[PDB]
Amino acid sequence: VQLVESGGGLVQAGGSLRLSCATSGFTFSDYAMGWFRQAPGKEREFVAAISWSGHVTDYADSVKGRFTISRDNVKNTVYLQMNSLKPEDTAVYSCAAAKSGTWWYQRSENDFGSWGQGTQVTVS
Amino acid sequence: MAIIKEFMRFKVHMEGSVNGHEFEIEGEGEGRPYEGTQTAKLKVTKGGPLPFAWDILSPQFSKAYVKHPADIPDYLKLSFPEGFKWERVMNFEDGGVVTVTQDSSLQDGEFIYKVKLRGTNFPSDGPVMQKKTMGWEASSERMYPEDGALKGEIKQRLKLKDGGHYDAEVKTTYKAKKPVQLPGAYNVNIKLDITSHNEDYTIVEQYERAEGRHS
Repeated sequence: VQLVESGGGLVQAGGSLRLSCATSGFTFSDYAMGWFRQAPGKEREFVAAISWSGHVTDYADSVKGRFTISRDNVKNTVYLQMNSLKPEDTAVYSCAAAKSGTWWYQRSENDFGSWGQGTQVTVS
Repeated sequence: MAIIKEFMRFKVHMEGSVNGHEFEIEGEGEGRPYEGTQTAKLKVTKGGPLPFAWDILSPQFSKAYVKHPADIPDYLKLSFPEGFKWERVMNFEDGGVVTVTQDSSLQDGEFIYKVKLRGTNFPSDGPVMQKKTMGWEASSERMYPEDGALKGEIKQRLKLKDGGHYDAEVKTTYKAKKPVQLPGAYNVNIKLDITSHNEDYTIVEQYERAEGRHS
């Protein structure tokens, strides 16, 4: 019910950021979590997702190898480590919890709910 | 304790994909949960014959059937009738990766297993896609509590028909759907064998024996 993203900022291409999302209001460790991003004028697109245990991860092709999604099921937090940042990574990044408690490689925006306000990532 | 009888049956459904080849498997099984022994019969209902080694699938068809000392809480037996869920990643030495998600419930007196599996990045000429495996060697799963769940780690070895071996690092997380006592760190010795199979492995019978001990 409550997701708060943080860690955004402005960096030159090739640098790194680490987005985090603090969660509250639900058993975090029972739900898969997803990071989406929305560029100016475009619609949200899938970035990454992680199952409840953290063992099953999924990435959009454009970020695979550069980004790493992870989670802490004690602190109830999601993370997106972003390395080798490129200008086209510039966007507002939002975290979401899967609606269904049975995620399996579902990338659609409609498979996720309770969106945070997002955090701005700008890459030059 | 009274809900898991000394003899229990189970049914299992698996939907999966390995290197793009999709398949479904339906199976029945039975065993003695408190003796830590079980058998299963599995049938490839879709996508058969499988173009990959059956072995990577066999460890995905049942931790309710683990013999536990009286002083080690049988966390996964206690989770019933609600049951538990588990997720697993196997990272093979040649880059292959298997991911598994599973739900275990109790219905009409039998265990119900729902499994989804994905295999990827298996070399085309590797032992998995070329069916060069001879089953698993006995394993010891290091179990320990963490994140409010029961985690397990194993270094597993597949026998190769050329006399060699194929290694994999396996990590699993099991979590009861209701509050139940978690154990301390311990080990589970596991032996898994294919006891019978037809020519093209569209019907396969498995046996597993599992026993918990201290460390």
